[PDB]
Amino acid sequence: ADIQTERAYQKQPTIFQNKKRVLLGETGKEKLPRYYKNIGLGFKTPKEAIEGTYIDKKCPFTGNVSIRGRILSGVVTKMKMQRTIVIRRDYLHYIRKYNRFEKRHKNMSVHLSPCFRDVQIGDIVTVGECRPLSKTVRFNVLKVTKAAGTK
Amino acid sequence: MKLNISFPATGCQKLIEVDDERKLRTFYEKRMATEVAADALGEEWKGYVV
Amino acid sequence: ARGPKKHLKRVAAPKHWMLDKLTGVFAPRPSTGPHKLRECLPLIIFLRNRLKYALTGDEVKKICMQRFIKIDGKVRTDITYPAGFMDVISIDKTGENFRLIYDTKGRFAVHRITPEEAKYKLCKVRKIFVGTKGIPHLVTHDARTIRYPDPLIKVNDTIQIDLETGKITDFIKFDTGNLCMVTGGANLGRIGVITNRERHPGSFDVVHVKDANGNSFATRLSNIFVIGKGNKPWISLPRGKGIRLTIAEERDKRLAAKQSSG
Amino acid sequence: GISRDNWHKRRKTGGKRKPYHKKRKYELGRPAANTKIGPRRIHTVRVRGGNKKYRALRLDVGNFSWGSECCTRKTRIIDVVYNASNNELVRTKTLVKNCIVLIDSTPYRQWYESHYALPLGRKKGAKLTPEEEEILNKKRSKKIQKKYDERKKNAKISSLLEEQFQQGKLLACIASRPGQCGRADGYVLEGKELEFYLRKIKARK
RNA sequence: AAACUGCGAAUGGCUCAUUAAAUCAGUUAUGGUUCCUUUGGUCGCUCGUACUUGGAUAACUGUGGUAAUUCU
RNA sequence: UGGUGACUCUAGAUAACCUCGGGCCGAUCGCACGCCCCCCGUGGCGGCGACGACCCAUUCGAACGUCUGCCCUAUCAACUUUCGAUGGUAGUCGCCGUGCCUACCAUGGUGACCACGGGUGACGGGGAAUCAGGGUUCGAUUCCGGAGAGGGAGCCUGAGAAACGGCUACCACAUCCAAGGAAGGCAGCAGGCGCGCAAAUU
RNA sequence: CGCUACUACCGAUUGGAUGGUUUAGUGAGGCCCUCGGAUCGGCCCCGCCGGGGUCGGCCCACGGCCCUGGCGGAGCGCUGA
Ligand SMILES: [Mg+2]
Ligand SMILES: [Mg+2]
Ligand SMILES: [Mg+2]
Ligand SMILES: [Mg+2]
Ligand SMILES: [Mg+2]
Ligand SMILES: [Mg+2]
Ligand SMILES: [Mg+2]
Ligand SMILES: [Mg+2]
Ligand SMILES: [Mg+2]
Ligand SMILES: [Mg+2]
Ligand SMILES: [Mg+2]
Ligand SMILES: [Mg+2]
Ligand SMILES: [Mg+2]
Ligand SMILES: [Mg+2]
Ligand SMILES: [Mg+2]
Ligand SMILES: [Mg+2]
Ligand SMILES: [Mg+2]
Ligand SMILES: [Mg+2]
Ligand SMILES: [Mg+2]
Ligand SMILES: [Mg+2]
Ligand SMILES: [Mg+2]
Ligand SMILES: [Mg+2]
Ligand SMILES: [Mg+2]
Ligand SMILES: [Mg+2]
Ligand SMILES: [Mg+2]
Ligand SMILES: [Mg+2]
Ligand SMILES: [Mg+2]
Ligand SMILES: [Mg+2]
Ligand SMILES: [Mg+2]
Ligand SMILES: [Mg+2]
Ligand SMILES: [Mg+2]
Ligand SMILES: [Mg+2]
Ligand SMILES: [Mg+2]
Repeated sequence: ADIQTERAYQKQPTIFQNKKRVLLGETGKEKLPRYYKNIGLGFKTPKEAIEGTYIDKKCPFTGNVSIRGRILSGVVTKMKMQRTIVIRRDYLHYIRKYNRFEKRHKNMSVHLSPCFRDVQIGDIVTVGECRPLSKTVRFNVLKVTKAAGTK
Repeated sequence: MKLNISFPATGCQKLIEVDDERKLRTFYEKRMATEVAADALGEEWKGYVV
Repeated sequence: ARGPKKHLKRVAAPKHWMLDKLTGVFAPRPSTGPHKLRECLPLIIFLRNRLKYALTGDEVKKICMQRFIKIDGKVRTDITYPAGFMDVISIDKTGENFRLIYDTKGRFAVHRITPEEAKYKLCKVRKIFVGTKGIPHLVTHDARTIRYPDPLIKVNDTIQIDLETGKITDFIKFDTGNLCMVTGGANLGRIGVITNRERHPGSFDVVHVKDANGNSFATRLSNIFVIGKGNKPWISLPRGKGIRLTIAEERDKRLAAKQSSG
Repeated sequence: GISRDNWHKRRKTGGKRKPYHKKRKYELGRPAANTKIGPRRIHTVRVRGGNKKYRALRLDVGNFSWGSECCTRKTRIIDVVYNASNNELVRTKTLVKNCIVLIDSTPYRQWYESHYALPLGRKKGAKLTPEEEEILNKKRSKKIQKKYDERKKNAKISSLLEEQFQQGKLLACIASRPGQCGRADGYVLEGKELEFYLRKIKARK
């Protein structure tokens, strides 16, 4: 109902949901078994991913992606695209001649899974590298930590 | 117009130079691999097929 | 380029071949084989530069085409054949056997061995995988694939192979307290005992080694080759036991040798 | 020719880039294989590395699987009814991956009647042929009849599939790419997905 | 000798016109691909004329065309 | 069964399929030649190699990606999105991941931390000259990467080329001709013209 | 202000010029798809030359059933390229 919003049927490819059963087991509950995996590197699977019902092939926990490479951090700056946000990474570049530094920044478009909700602008996000998901997206959100002003 | 005639049973070739329009009339408007009766060439070629 | 490259500039050759600059423009590009291009020793370099048997490249070919040289018990006529670590070279015409082992300077050394020792070699387990019909397969550092290995053998272990039959005789497990040699990096050619292993998920592991004299160093996990169990190696060692001397004590040893000469 | 490179695209900032090399062989592309329905016609393509790609231009049969019964059978393809990507593909009857098609039901009915020994797809008029009568009403011994009666406990099919069997055609979804492997393989639609696609087809009309 | 077959001819050599996050350098990844050749492993694992099957093409021998070609 | 930090990994089981422009499962060559039988035969067996081949592993790579890093210019302040610009879904194509392309959708993406545009007598580095300590200038040039073969474009073969001492056209030059035709690419070594202050033997 | 010369600026106007872009209208050539079929074969139908078996009336003659080598003519018969 709410999940089915596209012209094509949204399904989890590795789950077979047409297994026939007796009439007694049909009355109990129509609860599809969820597919999820541990991504490794000490990151825990959010409870909303295990208990959720969303369909996302690019989700690091319930989708077909692999996390390998560099693990980076950023601050959420824009949330206006579908399932992907823009974060900003700030740093200092050293100039040898003057023995000083200058402030520089980069912008990253990263994929945000539906399992992460209540994400606001200005909170810290830990992302991991994966295969290119689109023209400009190469990283996926792995952890979200709130800002210092959380009450 | 020259004619290079080959006899395969004996395997003998001969080049004959013909200056006559009548002798060449029967060969005009013919495609390759077609069979023609070479009677117009002269009195020697009575019954020959080329 | 539009395809594979077939030449090798002499100045771009590996520096452990000890080639001189003014001899020519090119260096023998190693053929494809069990060992990597940057981690092997071509047959011609060992045959004319190390042993001084031949003077030119033509004489190396004249020696090789008489089927005199054997590598791991098999006759090789290729003069650029890549010969690598822990390989056995046999010359039956002169009755000589050699094993390619790094010295403390990180160069392959001319190390003569007993013909009894020339019957086996040590290999490092690189891969373990189950193939069709549920048959285990083991892949070593020198591209050897062996079927039905011992179930206790895992990666980073050492196996002893009999060169005649190519079958495992025994093995050494990768555990702390064993004897190992470094096969790459800054500590190449050093021999010691493993102290501890640091595990970094998603990255390279770091292993610490301590030599006989008590000097400690560290390397990556891929650069370590287990030689013997405990303090006893399973192969013969070169003149240097794997202990790297400093420049000061090398100078002291050289001066002492000069003083005692004459 | 057709190039699928990345250096002809604008940058992330929006500015255009000047190329530094011309078109390369490994960046090539080829015209699409518009696979229709008809007598089999397949052309092979020599691809990078010396391998082959089977470019199916016309197909009429393929093996489809009834997942709930785990019954895979080779059946002819009849028509294309729905296509998520574009409706022009339905009009031209193009066979692509994930398209919904109609297939014959006869082999599945034969397997069902040979397994459970129950009527399926039959009209209420009860007209019969002696071959089907001896297939269903064969004389079996006590032990074999005991197994068949036990199998008759689980012999039950949803109303949607039964209606499709009465119609003689089933709805299936193609899972293989005909333009790459040269064959049209898939699975029989059933369950919530079947209801979803039935609703989509009905809404399209 | 010639000719058919096989391999190489995608290496090397030259120049710096284009090219300003492009090239390139250090550092990582392919768990998102292909790979001649070398080396090692498989190659009675399929239950369904063989004591060796078929038709042509060069080189060769002869007849030629064009002012002219590594044409035929 | 076995493995990784992590598989939709490897291995196992079941129902089928398996492309005529067709996957494998040897109708190939050389050298030494010997043991066995109720036997002299349809005689049986046997040693080293060479060549070939489906599929794994290895070697040489190649190709796409991650992070950081480049000279002047605001008398260049907003740019991108009709003809993809940013993201989503399903497909096509591709050796693979991806607006690479298609259809339907959302309104996105970049920028004084200098976006976008322009210039460069700009191929990039390993390096070179000068230098108390800082620094300034150069790097076409023998090593490592890139690009090109008069300018564009499109291809055949092949494991690998958008190859040019391969082919096919257009654009500009240009050779022989019996006027019907045929043949071209020195930024490879010498050498010649031109150009210039400026550079060697057919 | 009156002499003598140079550089740099405007600006009646249109030339010798090239180079770089694009709007529209044509567009060589390769590649892909759908057609096409010059021509070259193989299989059937007859005929006469030739070799293996067998069957029949049988005595060194001639037919039947298969194979087998060639040759000549049909069928818009079939099929492959
Ligand atoms: Mg300073
Ligand atoms: Mg080159
Ligand atoms: Mg070589
Ligand atoms: Mg270029
Ligand atoms: Mg040849
Ligand atoms: Mg070649
Ligand atoms: Mg030169
Ligand atoms: Mg780099
Ligand atoms: Mg890939
Ligand atoms: Mg290989
Ligand atoms: Mg499996
Ligand atoms: Mg996609
Ligand atoms: Mg998309
Ligand atoms: Mg410069
Ligand atoms: Mg320039
Ligand atoms: Mg200084
Ligand atoms: Mg000074
Ligand atoms: Mg330089
Ligand atoms: Mg340079
Ligand atoms: Mg210049
Ligand atoms: Mg090129
Ligand atoms: Mg040139
Ligand atoms: Mg020129
Ligand atoms: Mg040209
Ligand atoms: Mg080849
Ligand atoms: Mg070219
Ligand atoms: Mg040239
Ligand atoms: Mg060239
Ligand atoms: Mg020259
Ligand atoms: Mg010349
Ligand atoms: Mg000078
Ligand atoms: Mg001069
Ligand atoms: Mg055209």
